[PDB]
Amino acid sequence: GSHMDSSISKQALSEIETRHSEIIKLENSIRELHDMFMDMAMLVESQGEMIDRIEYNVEHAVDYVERAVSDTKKAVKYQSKARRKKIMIIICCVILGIIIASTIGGIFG
Repeated sequence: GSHMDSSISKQALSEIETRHSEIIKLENSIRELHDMFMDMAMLVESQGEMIDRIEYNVEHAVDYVERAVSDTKKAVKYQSKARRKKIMIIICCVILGIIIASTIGGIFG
């Protein structure tokens, strides 16, 4: 609810405005990924040797995290499958706390 006005409460106001940006994102994503396709082709072939190291970087996280998620969660789960989704749930959730620092970092804002 807001009804006209709502200056400061723009966030919640513009929030729904994501329904109009959805299309924009898809469209711009086609013209973007399309071109970039050739760009990423550069580091993929030549600098691929370096960019690769980005992959193996995963095994690292899962290495420590595995022992972290087991402690943080206090230890209470079933199957090691979690370690899979946890990457998107926990390791990602941690970022949320950092993202805020971004807007305030001066980079975005």
